[PDB]
Amino acid sequence: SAHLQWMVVRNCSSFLIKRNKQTYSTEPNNLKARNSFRYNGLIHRKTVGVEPAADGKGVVVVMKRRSGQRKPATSYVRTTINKNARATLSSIRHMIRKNKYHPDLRMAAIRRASAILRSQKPVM
Amino acid sequence: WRKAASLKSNYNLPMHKMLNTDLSRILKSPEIQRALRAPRKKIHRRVLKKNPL
Amino acid sequence: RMIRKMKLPGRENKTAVVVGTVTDDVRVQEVPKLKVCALRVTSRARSRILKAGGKILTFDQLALDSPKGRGTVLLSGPRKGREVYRHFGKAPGTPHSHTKPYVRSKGRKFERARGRRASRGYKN
Amino acid sequence: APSRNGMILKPHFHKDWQRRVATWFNQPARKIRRRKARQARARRIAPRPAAGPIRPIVRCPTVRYHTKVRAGRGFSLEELRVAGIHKKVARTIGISVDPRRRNKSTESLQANVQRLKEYRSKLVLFPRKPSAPKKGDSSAEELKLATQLTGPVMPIRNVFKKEKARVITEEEKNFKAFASLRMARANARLFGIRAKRAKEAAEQDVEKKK
Amino acid sequence: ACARPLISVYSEKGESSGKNVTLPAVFKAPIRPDIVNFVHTNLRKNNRQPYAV
Amino acid sequence: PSRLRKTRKLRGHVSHGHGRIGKHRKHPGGRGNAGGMHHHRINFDKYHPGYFGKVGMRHYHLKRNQSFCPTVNLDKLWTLVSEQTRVNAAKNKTGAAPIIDVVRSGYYKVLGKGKLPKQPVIVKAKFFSRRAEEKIKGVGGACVLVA
RNA sequence: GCCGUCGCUGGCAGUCGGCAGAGCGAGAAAGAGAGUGGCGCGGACGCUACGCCGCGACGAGUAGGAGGGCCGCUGCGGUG
RNA sequence: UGGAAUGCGAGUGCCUAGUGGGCCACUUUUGGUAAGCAGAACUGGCGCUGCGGGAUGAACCGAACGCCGGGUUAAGGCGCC
RNA sequence: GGGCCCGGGGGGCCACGCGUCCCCCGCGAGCGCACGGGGUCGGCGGCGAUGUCGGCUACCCACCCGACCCGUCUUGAAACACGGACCAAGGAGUCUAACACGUGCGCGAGUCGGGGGCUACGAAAGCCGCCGUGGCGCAAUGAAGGUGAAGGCCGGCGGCGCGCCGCCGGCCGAGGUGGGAUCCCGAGGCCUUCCAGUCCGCCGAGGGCGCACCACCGGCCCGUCUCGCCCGCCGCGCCGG
RNA sequence: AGGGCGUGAAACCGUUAAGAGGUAAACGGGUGGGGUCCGCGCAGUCCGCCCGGAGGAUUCAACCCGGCGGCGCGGUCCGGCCGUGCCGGCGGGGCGGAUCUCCCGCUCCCGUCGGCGGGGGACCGCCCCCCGGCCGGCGACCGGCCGCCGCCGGGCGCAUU
RNA sequence: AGACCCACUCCCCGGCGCCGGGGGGCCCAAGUCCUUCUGAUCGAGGCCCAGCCCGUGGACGGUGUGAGGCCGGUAGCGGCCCCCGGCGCGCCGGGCCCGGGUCUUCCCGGAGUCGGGUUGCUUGGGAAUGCAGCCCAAAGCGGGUGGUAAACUCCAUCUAA
Ligand SMILES: [Mg+2]
Ligand SMILES: [Mg+2]
Ligand SMILES: [Mg+2]
Ligand SMILES: [Mg+2]
Ligand SMILES: [Mg+2]
Ligand SMILES: [Mg+2]
Ligand SMILES: [Mg+2]
Ligand SMILES: [Mg+2]
Ligand SMILES: [Mg+2]
Ligand SMILES: [Mg+2]
Ligand SMILES: [Mg+2]
Ligand SMILES: [Mg+2]
Ligand SMILES: [Mg+2]
Ligand SMILES: [Mg+2]
Ligand SMILES: [Mg+2]
Ligand SMILES: [Mg+2]
Ligand SMILES: [Mg+2]
Ligand SMILES: [Mg+2]
Ligand SMILES: [Mg+2]
Ligand SMILES: [Mg+2]
Ligand SMILES: [Mg+2]
Ligand SMILES: [Mg+2]
Ligand SMILES: [Mg+2]
Ligand SMILES: [Mg+2]
Ligand SMILES: [Mg+2]
Ligand SMILES: [Mg+2]
Ligand SMILES: [Mg+2]
Ligand SMILES: [Mg+2]
Ligand SMILES: [Mg+2]
Ligand SMILES: [Mg+2]
Ligand SMILES: [Mg+2]
Ligand SMILES: [Mg+2]
Ligand SMILES: [Mg+2]
Ligand SMILES: [Mg+2]
Ligand SMILES: [Mg+2]
Ligand SMILES: [Mg+2]
Ligand SMILES: [Mg+2]
Ligand SMILES: [Mg+2]
Ligand SMILES: [Mg+2]
Ligand SMILES: [Mg+2]
Ligand SMILES: [Mg+2]
Ligand SMILES: [Mg+2]
Ligand SMILES: [Mg+2]
Ligand SMILES: [Mg+2]
Repeated sequence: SAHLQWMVVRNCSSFLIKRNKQTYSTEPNNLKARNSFRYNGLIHRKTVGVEPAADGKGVVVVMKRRSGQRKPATSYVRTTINKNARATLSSIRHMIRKNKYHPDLRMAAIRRASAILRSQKPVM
Repeated sequence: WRKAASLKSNYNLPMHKMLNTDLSRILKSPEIQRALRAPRKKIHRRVLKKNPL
Repeated sequence: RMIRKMKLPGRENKTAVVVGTVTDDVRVQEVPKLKVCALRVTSRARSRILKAGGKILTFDQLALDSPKGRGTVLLSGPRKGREVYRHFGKAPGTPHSHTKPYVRSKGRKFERARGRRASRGYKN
Repeated sequence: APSRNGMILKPHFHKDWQRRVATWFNQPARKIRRRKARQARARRIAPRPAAGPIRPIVRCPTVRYHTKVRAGRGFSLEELRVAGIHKKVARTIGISVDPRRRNKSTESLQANVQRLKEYRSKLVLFPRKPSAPKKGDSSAEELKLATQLTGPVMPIRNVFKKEKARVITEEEKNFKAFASLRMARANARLFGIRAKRAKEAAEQDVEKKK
Repeated sequence: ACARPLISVYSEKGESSGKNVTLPAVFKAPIRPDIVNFVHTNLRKNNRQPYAV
Repeated sequence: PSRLRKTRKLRGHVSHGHGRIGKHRKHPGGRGNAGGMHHHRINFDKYHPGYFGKVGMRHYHLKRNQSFCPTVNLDKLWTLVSEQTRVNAAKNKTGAAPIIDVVRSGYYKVLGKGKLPKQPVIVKAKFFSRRAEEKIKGVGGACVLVA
């Protein structure tokens, strides 16, 4: 279970960074890189990840399917979205709220998405 | 659990102290949720005392 | 001990609850149908309870069955049933003190001459 | 100095015990060496059993252990004599011999005599000259099946004669276990003095008679 | 803590060979990171060699 | 481990936790159990009454195998045989009682603590207590002596 | 005002959202109960629960005790 | 009508270090011509304790201490220092 | 003076529907200002690229108040008490055994293979089960010989004279008093137009079963003492219970 | 790195620069002045929505095709594995048992009759595998259809979006 | 030892010839490929689908960093060559002329030692565990031991010098 698995990794994980009175998690599908039960991207049956696309245009939304929990090969569904800024966010909001897929990560996913799109604009 | 080890003279799997580790399913279940008092989530910060006189 | 305390009048169909281990008692002949919740149950105690038709719970199952603990009989093992408490109290060399002394050996030669019989100095 | 309640301790460290500490860091290397000498010995005497000569049954002394049997040093001359095995020929064919041991009772004697006869029935004996068999030697067919034996030969085991449930009689129900024991202790304790009193009594009255 | 699904057996070509094995009970045993650390801590001391001046 | 011990926390504190006045001297009071009848008399009398003196006969060359006599109470008597032994006897009708041989289980004397189930049994042992035999006889059993 | 300690063995799993309805600080027991008859698709942060939040009191220290150090040093198993 | 007032949550068990040179003051007090002498009772202190005052000072008087701003005090003071 | 400042013949009221009976004689809507659950301005000004702006701390210097040199033994150290000229590196509660208590883990009336054996890291790890011998625990007590851990009720007989003891068969059964977390029942009670009476909950006088633990009183086992009457038998005893 | 040569500390010393100097020096608190440097300053922030001007496009919604995913009390869809579930089995077997019991090796006795030791079999407890029936999970454990929703790719929409 | 039965031909010694663990030596995979940093590099990037090549060899060391592939090595029931050994098979000359059961008659043991006294040391060994000096000094169904001195008496158990 998530709670059992969190009790194994809360303070012992290759993704755990403790430094400068801070703590981060570098595993995939953690929306805030936060060593938190909520935002851990491995222990839950349903997780949401947002990454920049392979080329610096658009984001990739990763969703964990329900069936293959023990089958890493086919557990994550990756969708690339390369619309305008307001349309990219609208899709993520619907991908989470309409499906009721981890609704508590809605704004974290939207906030992370806005940060990737912003970083893909030309630097000044 | 049903069958003791065959290649160890006397051994069986260690018993579980907690059968259902899904703490979120337990807490959100109807049975527990009927026994709880309503949450008290209002925050009462300190009141600056003004002199009535 | 659990069978005795669950046999008192008016404790029928009540789930015995102990925060600890339920050990088997070979001196018991007939094991009545019990419902029990414990942290641990020894391998032989488990077979006897079930073979009598009883039910063994964990504490995560007591919550889903008795969220407030209703219909429960909380029970505890003998706290003073330990060898140490035989050594606590008035020091062994004081009047009417039945405290157990700390001896490396037990026998005629080991702390029985003077102070323990009037024929040798004194007794108290 | 003693401090409140505590055991009184007498450690035996008033000599130069550090000059004579025996560490055990060679234990695994000893275990390997002992095993390697068991293997090279098993190869050396094959097909003879690796364990060694067959040992007899014996009852452990004292009242603490006489309910148990174990492997003794070697079969006794009375046992070998009753089993028709020459004592000097016994060691040559895997049988151990103990000239010291005495047979006090028949049943123990018989048990080892039968143990010998069973062993002689399992013995596969290779002829002295392989091409020239002789009278007692095993046939060539059963020499192709002769394989070395692992573990003690005919291991000795403590077997219990199970008794089934039977209806209790009135004679047994009436028996008094405690009284019988207490009276038996008294009789074996006052036997010598009672016999003395009887002797003196006869003397006292005889002088009155004569 | 009672589910024993079927585990695929894969061919050397990396594909499911169609065969299956029920998940052994040992994979449902309690996960105790502190029993492990106790046992690892004390067993790893057993292959040491002595050092002394 | 030495990292969890007082010495690490006592770095920088003069006296290392033994005081400035009394200091830590070599052997004040004597070595070992010195002073039992002297400056250490209260501790010995208070906590070890009987320590000094002699009591009882000497016995040279004691052999503890001669007095070997493990005991079992009646409340544990039926554990020496399997469970089906008891249930079969309790439910059979011919009245046949099973034989419990306590010597085979490694006991010599049978003691009386506890109560027996209402079930006839034949008990074999080297020794019995008086109350053991009565309790064994109260359920319809018999006591059998072995040498 | 701020730091820490102690206490309240205080509060938060209720993030219960369009399969929706936001409360339970309030002088004074126990249900914001259940019934049967007489346009938009939207709503901040949180929760390393070993975490976060609130309120009140307090804070001298040798000998000595205890706790915590994301204080520091050398080597070993993992990991980065 | 929990049978006076007032205040306060109590009880209990293990393991336990350092100490076992003390000294001072009001009052009482033994020896001594007396002593910043020797010896007691009670309480409070110094020892372990800074801080305002007694110019200075182990103990006197006031008051006991987290790092700060404002206000007011104590004992003591307000010619100049 | 007190009696909602009793009753009768200009100035402030946290008086303001009514049917009535009669003592006496359950929702109006808005809007707004604020001495109202801890500060805002929906108020402004000057200066600014080569000499000027900010930089707590930090380097040097100055001034005012404060300020005796540390470690140590000591009632008391700045002491005319001892160590210390300066700098680097080294430098002092460790390891083994035993014991006690506390804590953590495993199993649990058991538990432990530590010795032995089997089968690069590995001298590790894994296995033994007729390898658990053995240790500790499960039984105490006495110098020892030794002994060694609940009872009552019903019916019959025997001895003494309704009761007592000895002996036989059937029934129940590991004590009780006080306190005691928790648990249990439930008088009454928890509202919405109004009446009835239901389902689930919830508070509760009173009453119960009572964990651990403590205090007290009984009981049981071993040693010893006092009194006293019996029961057993292959051994009739200086016997045994 | 120049033959006792890797690095090259501290004490202590020479010199250069700056500052200062009659109550030995040093020190705490508080400012002040001066320096060394740092801001890699010197017309001063950034973000969302909205209004308006200039423009400019892989042009929006809605529809169709395909793929993927979430959920479904599909009020009770089919197929599945599947219950540390319960019932019925001529079910085919392993493990254990201080529950009972025709065959054999050795031995006492006359060719007979008994004891030890060695084997079937029955029985009971547990377990695994096979078949039928109820309820049962699939949230440590899934597939196919249908439905709803969401997302993406491709068409079409060509402009008060 | 004698008698009656029963059964026996291989066991070794000195020489001589033939046949299947140990020591020493020599050897056995694969990049110095293409760009590139450097004083020099073993560094960094690359080496098609596939994934530079070997790999039973990715221990280690050397070489101008830091190297599985440059060298030595490492792996391998790998190869070759010498020597010692062992285990077997034959011949010559030798030695032994060998055994078991039952009856009959015979024979059988360690002395200045044991044991005893006393002394000193020693031990857990206590009216004396062991050892030694001096004195006494044996026996032959005897002697020693049987953890409290001693007498009488049975047992058990060994057979010292
Ligand atoms: Mg002490
Ligand atoms: Mg201190
Ligand atoms: Mg000191
Ligand atoms: Mg200390
Ligand atoms: Mg001291
Ligand atoms: Mg010491
Ligand atoms: Mg403090
Ligand atoms: Mg002193
Ligand atoms: Mg004085
Ligand atoms: Mg004085
Ligand atoms: Mg002091
Ligand atoms: Mg104080
Ligand atoms: Mg003070
Ligand atoms: Mg003055
Ligand atoms: Mg102030
Ligand atoms: Mg002044
Ligand atoms: Mg000054
Ligand atoms: Mg000065
Ligand atoms: Mg000093
Ligand atoms: Mg002095
Ligand atoms: Mg000083
Ligand atoms: Mg001076
Ligand atoms: Mg000095
Ligand atoms: Mg000096
Ligand atoms: Mg140093
Ligand atoms: Mg202690
Ligand atoms: Mg412990
Ligand atoms: Mg090694
Ligand atoms: Mg250099
Ligand atoms: Mg160099
Ligand atoms: Mg150098
Ligand atoms: Mg140099
Ligand atoms: Mg200089
Ligand atoms: Mg100058
Ligand atoms: Mg190299
Ligand atoms: Mg490269
Ligand atoms: Mg290399
Ligand atoms: Mg390479
Ligand atoms: Mg090579
Ligand atoms: Mg090699
Ligand atoms: Mg001899
Ligand atoms: Mg000597
Ligand atoms: Mg000595
Ligand atoms: Mg004797």
